[PDB]
Amino acid sequence: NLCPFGEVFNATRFASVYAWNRKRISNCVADYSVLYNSASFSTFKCYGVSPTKLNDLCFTNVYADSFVIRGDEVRQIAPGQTGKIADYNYKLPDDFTGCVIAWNSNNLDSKVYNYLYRLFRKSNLKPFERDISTEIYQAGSTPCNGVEGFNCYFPLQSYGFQPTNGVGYQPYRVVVLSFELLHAPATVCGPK
Amino acid sequence: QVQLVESGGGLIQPGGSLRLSCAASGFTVSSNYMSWVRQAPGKGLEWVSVIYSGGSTFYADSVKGRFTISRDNSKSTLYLQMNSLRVEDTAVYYCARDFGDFYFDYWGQGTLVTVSSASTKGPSVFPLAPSSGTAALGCLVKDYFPEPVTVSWNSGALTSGVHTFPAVLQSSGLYSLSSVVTVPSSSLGTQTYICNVNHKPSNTKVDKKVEP
Amino acid sequence: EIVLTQSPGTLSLSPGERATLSCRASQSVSSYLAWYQQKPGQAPRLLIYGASSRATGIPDRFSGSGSGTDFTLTISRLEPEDFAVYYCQQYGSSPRTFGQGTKLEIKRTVAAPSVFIFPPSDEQLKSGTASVVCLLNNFYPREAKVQWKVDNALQSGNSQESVTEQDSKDSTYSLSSTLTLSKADYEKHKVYACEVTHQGLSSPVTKSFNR
Amino acid sequence: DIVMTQTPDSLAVSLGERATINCKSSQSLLYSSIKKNYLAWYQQKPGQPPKLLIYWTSTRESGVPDRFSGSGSGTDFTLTISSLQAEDVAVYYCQQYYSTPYTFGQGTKLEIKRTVAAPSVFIFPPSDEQLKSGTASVVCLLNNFYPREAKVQWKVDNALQSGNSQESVTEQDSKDSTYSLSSTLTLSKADYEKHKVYACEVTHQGLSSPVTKSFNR
Amino acid sequence: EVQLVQSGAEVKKPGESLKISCKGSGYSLIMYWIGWVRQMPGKGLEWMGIIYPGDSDTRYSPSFQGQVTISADKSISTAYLQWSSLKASDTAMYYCAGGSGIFTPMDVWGQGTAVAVSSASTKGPSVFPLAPSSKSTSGGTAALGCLVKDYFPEPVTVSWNSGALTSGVHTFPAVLQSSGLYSLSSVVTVPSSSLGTQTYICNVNHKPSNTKVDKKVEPK
Ligand SMILES: *[C@@H]1O[C@H](CO)[C@@H](O[C@@H]2O[C@H](CO)[C@@H](O[C@@H]3O[C@H](CO)[C@@H](O)[C@H](O)[C@@H]3O)[C@H](O)[C@H]2NC(C)=O)[C@H](O)[C@H]1NC(C)=O
Repeated sequence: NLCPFGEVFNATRFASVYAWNRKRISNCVADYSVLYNSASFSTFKCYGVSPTKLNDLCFTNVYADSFVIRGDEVRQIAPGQTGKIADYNYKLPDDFTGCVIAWNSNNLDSKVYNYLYRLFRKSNLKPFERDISTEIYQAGSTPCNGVEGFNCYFPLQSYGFQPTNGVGYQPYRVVVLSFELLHAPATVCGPK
Repeated sequence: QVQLVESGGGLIQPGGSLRLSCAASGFTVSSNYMSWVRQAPGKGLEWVSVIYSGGSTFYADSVKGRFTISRDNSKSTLYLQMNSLRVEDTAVYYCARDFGDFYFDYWGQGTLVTVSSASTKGPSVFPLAPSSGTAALGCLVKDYFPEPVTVSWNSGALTSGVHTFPAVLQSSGLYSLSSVVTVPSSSLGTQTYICNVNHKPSNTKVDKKVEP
Repeated sequence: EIVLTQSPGTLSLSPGERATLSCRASQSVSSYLAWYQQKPGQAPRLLIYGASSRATGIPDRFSGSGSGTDFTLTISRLEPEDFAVYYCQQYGSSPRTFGQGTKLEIKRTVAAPSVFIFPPSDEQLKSGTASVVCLLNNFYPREAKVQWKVDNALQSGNSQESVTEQDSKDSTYSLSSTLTLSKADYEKHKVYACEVTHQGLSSPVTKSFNR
Repeated sequence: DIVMTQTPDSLAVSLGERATINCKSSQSLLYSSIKKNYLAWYQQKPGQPPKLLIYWTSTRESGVPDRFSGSGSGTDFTLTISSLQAEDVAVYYCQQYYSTPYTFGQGTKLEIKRTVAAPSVFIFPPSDEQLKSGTASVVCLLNNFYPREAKVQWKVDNALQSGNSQESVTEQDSKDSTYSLSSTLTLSKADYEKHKVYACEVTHQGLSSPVTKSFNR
Repeated sequence: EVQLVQSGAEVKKPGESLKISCKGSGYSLIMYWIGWVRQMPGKGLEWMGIIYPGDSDTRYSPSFQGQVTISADKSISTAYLQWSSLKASDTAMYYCAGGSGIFTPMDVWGQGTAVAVSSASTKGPSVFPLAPSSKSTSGGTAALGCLVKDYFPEPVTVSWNSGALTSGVHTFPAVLQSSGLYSLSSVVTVPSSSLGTQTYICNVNHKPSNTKVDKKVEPK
């Protein structure tokens, strides 16, 4: 009765950051030792939780968020951060209580392309908000009528993700673990 | 059509404050990326700051903690508040519409920001009388600070043969300039030639006749 | 940060030829480059974005090329208005940076300079300072030597030179050399001469006046 | 910055008795999303780095014995030891990690409450080898006493001494739960030769009257 | 599990620069945030700062902002604490503590690095006997010891009969004298009937000065 963390971390293909996947985790036991003993990850930053002691606590619900960004943009996956990814694609709350895990995936997500991110938006995303709109972004006063042109921009932009790029430009698969305890039956326990 | 007009540049003491403005037309300022780019005299282009469509602001290291970028939707204007100004900040500041924090598809005409402990001085105009075919004459605009100085001949009527040299700083810290025109040798005496010199930083207007 | 190196520093070409400008980067930027044209006395104008795509209203003569760390801007069929400073800007890694630029000059036929000399005005002499101005008008190429000789004595350390841009009509340069002296120093000499050495002159030309 | 205050500064309870240490915070340490107070308890043995015992005010570190237990909520927290053992003698700190900067408590010194024991007092005149160097040192030893609180006064020919003595106290002994104190009187050779009687006076809870040890030079 | 190993003890003059290190090993290192805790002699724990080695996310306490510099080198799993100009008031023991997150208790601690900032120079100790007498004998038990005085820097190791005599031995903590030097005394309780049969020798070793003294204490 183990939690399906493998289906998230070891997924064959990840979602674009503007359309980040979220996996609800409940009514299961999780051996986090696999996650926190690994050497594949390049960054594993936790806020308000201790991953090395995650095997001795029960949460009510755990959310796993999956997406792909650039190496330069990994720092934007953190509370109180600003930038195109944080403002327009994926935003963490200031009181975030969870772990942010990222690793280089230049071998899996770079071709000698399809991952996208939102480039234009009127206002910043609220924390844990998902926006998949493809409506033509109206940069002027004239309505766009859903066609690209002057003062009418497509809101999404495609990453490069080519094997010859620098490390900061290479794709990085990111999994964000969200933990909530609250006052409720805690049905997500460790191997305790 | 897109328009970008800037204002607010001028002479300012080191450590002082200055606010530049950039009125924009042809697009919505609040829905676009906006950036300020400055070019030092004789140098290249340097990115200063950017404001996102959502409102996030970013600044360069050389201006972080001192400059502040902002927008006024009601006035359709972009601002750059420059505080704790330094002599190294002296540059021509451009207003550029930014496409997705990548490149600048539209630029403003630019405004000059001069930071110096020197004080504003009006220019003195002297004639360059023609010698005794084709003859040449001009005016000398010397000992003014700061830039710029606009020179015209016969209130804009004379444009052919106009050569206004770029200002050169002198050892005294004051700029000097010469503007000359070539004219037929038979029109010296029948046609009066007057150079119009205007120095906006000192509110000086000089109309100097020249004659042999 | 990231440094963009632009080769050459300057380049002079005749109308109707091909311009090849090169931009090199310290790190890989993967086609995230833009090219700008800045005529004198004006703001930069966007030419090419994405290192290959042309901006709106840009004629077909302009064409970008390259990727990674090496980029090339090619402009063919040069017109009398296509000569200015060109910059490359990368937008892959923050902060965004520019290049030092590449001056572009229109090559034409050699024209000998017209040399004039102007004594200081009587109005200026009342202020206690005398300025002597020597004019080199409508000459190509830009390189020229101007020497101030006072009573056949070479004068150094009190002259400044200013050069205009190329004329839009004749593609010619103009130079001014100004000699600054005090009024007392000005009255101690009789002959003020200006000698000009230029390619269009078989021998140096000297213009002089007596106080 | 959050302020952590502990009561008491020092505590003595016997072997097997219960030890209670309080810790009051100036601000609530309760995370809203994870409803556990972000308070920790640390133990620091003499000469040892601090050791984490309890986190989230009730959860114990792996290997921490059952005798340790934490409680409290809001701004008041308590650390309790059920059966005190001689190995538990250390200094205990409460630390909050609710927000940066981290702040510790002042610490609580925990000792073993044993029976009252009067000190054994010995005095040592300066050795002749030291006297040739031009300085005389007189050492008074207070050996195997409890409680730690004791007073030592140096009187030379019935004249009180000031500014020329220093004290050193050993840690609580691991088996007899006693303390030892040494007080050293340091004088120049010439000033040492001008006097005859050097007395060490000791005051302690286990002494009915002050004990004086003295010698004649 | 992660263990932290720190650099050795440091003795410096005022005004010099110091850089101590804290290197960790074991799996799950890329989780642990490394902080620095200062403990002045006879005082409590002071939290100086914290850094995450992965991206050098450094946060300082307001009391230590600008006084020290905290850096890291994730290629060797090592964190650093640096002073530009040491002061005499920086004499303290410095621990590095690790926790698998920020706003998380620190579970792994280093052994501690002792730093002494003084104008004093290295000097060997002088050892003098504390001879037994009737003034140091009672209950059939006699008291004797040695006086280790005027040495710099710490530590000095004192042994009785080459480590054979340990019962009843009390080595007092060092006391910093007004001259900038340290003084120490070690005493032992022995039966009063062994003062003639047994010979008692105190072994004083001051490795920083490379000084070794074996002083015999005899009744006088
Ligand atoms: C996702 O896939 C990774 C591999 O890409 C899986 O990691 C592997 O997990 C197994 C346990 O099911 C590890 O085996 C054990 O590992 C430990 C640590 O080295 C060792 O002590 C044991 O003897 C045993 O080999 C295996 O090493 C590990 N491999 C890697 C490369 O990390 C992982 O389980 C999958 N699922 C998740 C949720 O990550």
